[PDB]
Amino acid sequence: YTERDMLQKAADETTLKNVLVMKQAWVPYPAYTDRAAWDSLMGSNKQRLIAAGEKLLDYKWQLIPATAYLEYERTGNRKIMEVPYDANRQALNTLMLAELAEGKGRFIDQLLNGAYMSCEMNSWVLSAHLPRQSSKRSLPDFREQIIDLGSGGYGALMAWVHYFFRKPFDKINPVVSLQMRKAIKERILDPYMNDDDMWWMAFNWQPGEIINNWNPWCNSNALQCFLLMENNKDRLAKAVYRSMKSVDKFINFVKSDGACEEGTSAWGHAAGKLYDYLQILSDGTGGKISLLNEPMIRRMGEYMSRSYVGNGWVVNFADASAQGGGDPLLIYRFGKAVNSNEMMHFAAYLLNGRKPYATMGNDAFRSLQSLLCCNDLAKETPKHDMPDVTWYPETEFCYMKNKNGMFVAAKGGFNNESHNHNDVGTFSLYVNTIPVILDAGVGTYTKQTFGKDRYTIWTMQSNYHNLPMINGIPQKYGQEYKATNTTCNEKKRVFSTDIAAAYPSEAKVKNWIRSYTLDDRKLTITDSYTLEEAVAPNQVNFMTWGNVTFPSQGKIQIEVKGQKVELDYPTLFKAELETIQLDDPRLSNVWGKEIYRITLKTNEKKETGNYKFVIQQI
Amino acid sequence: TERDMLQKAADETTLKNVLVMKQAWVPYPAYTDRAAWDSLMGSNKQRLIAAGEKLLDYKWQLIPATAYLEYERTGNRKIMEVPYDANRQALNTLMLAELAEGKGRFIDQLLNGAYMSCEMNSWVLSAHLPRQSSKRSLPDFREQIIDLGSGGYGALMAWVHYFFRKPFDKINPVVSLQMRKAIKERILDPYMNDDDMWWMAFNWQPGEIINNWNPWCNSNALQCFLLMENNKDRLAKAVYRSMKSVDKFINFVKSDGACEEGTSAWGHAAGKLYDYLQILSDGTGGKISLLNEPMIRRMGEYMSRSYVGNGWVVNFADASAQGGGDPLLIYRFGKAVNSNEMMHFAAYLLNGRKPYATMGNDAFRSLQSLLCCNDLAKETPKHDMPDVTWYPETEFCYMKNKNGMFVAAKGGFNNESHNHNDVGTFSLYVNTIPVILDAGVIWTMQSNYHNLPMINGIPQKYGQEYKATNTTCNEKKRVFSTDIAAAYPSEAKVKNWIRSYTLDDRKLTITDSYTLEEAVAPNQVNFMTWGNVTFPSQGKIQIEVKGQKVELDYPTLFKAELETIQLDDPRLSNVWGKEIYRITLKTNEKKETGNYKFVIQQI
Ligand SMILES: CC(=O)N[C@@H]1[C@@H](O[C@@H]2O[C@H](C(=O)O)[C@@H](O[C@@H]3O[C@H](CO)[C@@H](O)[C@H](O)[C@H]3NC(C)=O)[C@H](O)[C@H]2O)[C@H](O)[C@@H](CO)O[C@H]1O
Ligand SMILES: CC(=O)N[C@@H]1[C@@H](O[C@@H]2O[C@H](C(=O)O)[C@@H](O[C@@H]3O[C@H](CO)[C@@H](O)[C@H](O)[C@H]3NC(C)=O)[C@H](O)[C@H]2O)[C@H](O)[C@@H](CO)O[C@H]1O
Ligand SMILES: [Zn+2]
Ligand SMILES: [Zn+2]
Repeated sequence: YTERDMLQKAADETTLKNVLVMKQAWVPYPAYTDRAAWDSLMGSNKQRLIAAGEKLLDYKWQLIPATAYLEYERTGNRKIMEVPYDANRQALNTLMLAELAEGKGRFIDQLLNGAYMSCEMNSWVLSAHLPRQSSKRSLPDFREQIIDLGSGGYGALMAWVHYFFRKPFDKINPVVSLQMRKAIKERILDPYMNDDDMWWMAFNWQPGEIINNWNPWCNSNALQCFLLMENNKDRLAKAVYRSMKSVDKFINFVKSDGACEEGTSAWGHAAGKLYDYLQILSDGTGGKISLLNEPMIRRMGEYMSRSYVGNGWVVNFADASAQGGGDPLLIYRFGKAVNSNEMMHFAAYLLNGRKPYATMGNDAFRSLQSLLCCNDLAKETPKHDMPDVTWYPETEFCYMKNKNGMFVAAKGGFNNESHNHNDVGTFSLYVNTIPVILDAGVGTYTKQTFGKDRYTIWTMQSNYHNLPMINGIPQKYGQEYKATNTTCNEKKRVFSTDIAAAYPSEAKVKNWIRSYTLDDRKLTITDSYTLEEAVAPNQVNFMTWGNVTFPSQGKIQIEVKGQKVELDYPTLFKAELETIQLDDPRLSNVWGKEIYRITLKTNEKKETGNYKFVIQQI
Repeated sequence: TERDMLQKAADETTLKNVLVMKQAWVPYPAYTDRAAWDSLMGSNKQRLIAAGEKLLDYKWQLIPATAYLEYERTGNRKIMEVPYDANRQALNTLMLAELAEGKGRFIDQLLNGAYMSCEMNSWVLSAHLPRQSSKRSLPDFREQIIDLGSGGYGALMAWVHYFFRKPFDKINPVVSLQMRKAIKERILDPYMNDDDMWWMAFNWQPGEIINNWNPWCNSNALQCFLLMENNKDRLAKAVYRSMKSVDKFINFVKSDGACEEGTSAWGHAAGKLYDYLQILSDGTGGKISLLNEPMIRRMGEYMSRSYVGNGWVVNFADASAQGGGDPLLIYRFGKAVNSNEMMHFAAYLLNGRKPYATMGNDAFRSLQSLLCCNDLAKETPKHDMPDVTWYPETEFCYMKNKNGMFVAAKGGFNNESHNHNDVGTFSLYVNTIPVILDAGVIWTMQSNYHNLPMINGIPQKYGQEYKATNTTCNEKKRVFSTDIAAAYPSEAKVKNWIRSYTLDDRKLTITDSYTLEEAVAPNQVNFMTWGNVTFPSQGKIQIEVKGQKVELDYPTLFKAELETIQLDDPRLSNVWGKEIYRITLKTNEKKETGNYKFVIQQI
């Protein structure tokens, strides 16, 4: 945690008040009545959105019964409540887009229905999140509102519906818009202003506690609501400045190098929601309060590009899937905002030759913003170019590639990272995007997943990462079990780190240097060690999949998904192949039926020594 | 008439001394007393459980804003009322099922229904919401009024709260809390704070209507107060308010007890006055009770007297010739006012079926039906009643003989409730079957299509002052007589026209005796009938219908013709079938003074 306070340094409440844009004059979309401008903006989205709206003309708004909320306490079931809720929010979002597209009033009745139904609900908070209320129950309490992920998005959607359709709504019956204003005030504006203690706001934050994607996600939704619904400038400045102080906590907490250490699967709602917040803040201040030019924000956006190997494969240190992806439209908008050509070309690449269409779902801001970017994203040339080395020195992630299709990810770090695996010093090797030396990634949660016994799960253990068992001992969990002297020579493509301190006293190791050198054709892996005492033989493990063969002593071949490599290992080792049948669908959906651990074992025992391994395409 | 019977029975102070607090007046066993519920329920138990089981997966129906808006757009009420009524019925059924079973199986659905109900902005019907300040058909969260629906919804919610607060609170206490707030905001507060709801009849003046809304809404509000208001001073004030309001209704209806709207309104007019008085009695430990007042007994007995048989009822004004009643209600009302006639009549209406719990959406009637079942099941069925019933202010007269003829006749005035221009008309039934009929619920409103003359060829005119004079009934002779002359306009040029009905053991004699100012155009006399109508000879008409056979003898100066009336309106064709007839009697004769005799007998 670093006190950068970038937003507070850019403006105080007095500065803010002088630059806030009132009366929603900041809104970038045409007036609902401006049919020609909607037709130009919409392009080929028009007919698609209209057709999606037509499918909802007889949509029956779904009631959520008390028992669906109660079921969270009874069994932990979330989906019983979330499925009808999300169906409603998606319908309302789609109807908004359809009515903007067509402008004939055909969807207005259903928009009005959705809005009115939404006001009658006691709360927009998810059943799993309601237990943070005073009563600690999973059922709404009509006397109290909190804000969660769902309710903020629900609120923002309602605010946009209100903004676009207030006039046709009031023609039908002005009480609808009136109740919408009341609902948004009670469920977003007031709780946001009056309750300093919502955990995601991080006003009470201290070391040890978590700040995560909830912070920019909830702040960006609240910010939209205020900018759309709060017409008192004094009240608006106070709310906006509060949001700036809150989001500063998030910016202060993440690393300046821009690596999202949970991995790419959170990126869209972490860095991507920080982007949304900053765009919204910029729009609301006529561009005068903008961090979109800050290099750290660009690095946070570019992490999604650098970490995306290809064909759905992503770098997956820690408890993260080896499969991933992104919203190309979001990535494009983020890229353009921070002037990252790399991100803009990457977004075009991720389209996979699809034409960009409006983002549907239930996120009103991203749906509307997707309309603005489509035409430009459509013209963008697809390319996934990046430097041969990306070095995140604080997070200690290192990506290194060559022009013949090898991509190596390596890490230093410490065994108390977010979603930690005991993996200090590990590497992953991809060949033409295909994992060849892999990192197994994320399994289904069990009771053992959190707490002592986390490290009894094989996916979390150094034993099942691309690492040694020093004197036969694996790495230990803990903040102080860490890399030392981690370096990256960007020009030579050499990553090096001393992993000795990631192992417990029983490992009896003074130093162990693990280094990776990538040349134009091969990856050289070296170990260089000094032990206090030679207790037991070292073991070295590699994780892989596909078709594994052993043509001769010192040689392994791996053939997987059209790629083929040879791994040369010291002949002092006896190589065995362990089959890991994958019962857990979260794993088998990525890797198929089984993966392998290659074990390299020896009878040797010495206080010093070194190993070289070489991997090349064949 | 200022009877003010409730205000005479107590003021606010004496009421406060006899009010029963803490719901100790409730006549039903505690939810947790399984054995007492099993005894009370009897054979209702298995049936109510099965009805609950059918609702275990019932999806509570949302009412969209457009359903309320549709009332303004097109006048459509059912688009809103059908899901609303389905919800209310489900909730009432689930209550009864859970009382019946007591295993907790229906509690989750009861809780769901109650919670859903609190989330609705209003319990008022779309057709009734336009009496709010804004005059719109959509709920406005800023204001609550009370209508028929909302009062019943409120009372149901109050009973659900009363029976199931403890198991609800075990699950989550916020449900019962919100129910208490909802009933306070939608029933208790508006009732006390708004003097201007039309049905309350505070500030009534001549010309305005007080109808079934008054006792119906007051009975529902009264239940909510008795169940939900535990402050004694607040309770007394609300209950006394209800007494003043219902006095307005009691003051407005005729003391003879006839419901001029007919047997179909009876259940929610007189029947809701009964409900109110039962509830008030129960809530004051029997100390404030009008159930012993003769007028209340007469109001109850109207339902028995007006029911001819086999679904056929007397149907003056805009009312159906087919009707009936809730036997369980009739029994309870009868027992409360000590009407042996009503009790036996209720058992008769069962038609040999066993009485079961009343379902629907009226919690009070459902619960009360459970109390009376075993007793009604032991009741012996009979429909006995006097040969003559005479309602002298309403001017309705029923007369029967031992050979199965039943005649209904009326005086009145052409501005009665749901008026037909029918001053002086009659209806004849034979072994319960209509033979000279009143078409019921526009040609159906015209004297032209009632059993009446067209004087100098002119029909009756609509209006308050178009009325009978000198209406008499000789109860012993079975003679009804009235002068209908003033029900006709000036151009009818009639000084007097006496229409009289004499029923003896064998025949109905109908007479017309008239004096005209001037003979302008021939009189015409009409009769309405159905079935198989023939004309065997001059002066004779034969009517054969549903197994009955009569002859109508008429003066030979008339030429009789049969006019077919095709009934395309299903509300009429579902009663009478595809067509009915008007017999017209026409003549060339014209005289200033004359008389006609008509005789109807079975052959
Ligand atoms: C129940 C609870 O409070 N859990 C806390 C954690 O929050 C969870 O974070 C998830 C996340 O951001 O991945 C949330 O998942 C996301 O939910 C939204 C709204 O329904 C949806 O749009 C996304 O698709 C979805 N993403 C998924 C599943 O990947 C989840 O709602 C939420 O409960 C919280 O992060 C941690 C902080 O330490 O504490 C838990 O107690
Ligand atoms: C629209 C309006 O305000 N109409 C006023 C009349 O009220 C109607 O009275 C009807 C009645 O008492 O018969 C009501 O019908 C009954 O409605 C209840 C509740 O929903 C239902 O349980 C009954 O079964 C039903 N009866 C039927 C169908 O026969 C109706 O809801 C109500 O609108 C009012 O009496 C007159 C008096 O002058 O004024 C009208 O404006
Ligand atoms: Zn791992
Ligand atoms: Zn009639």
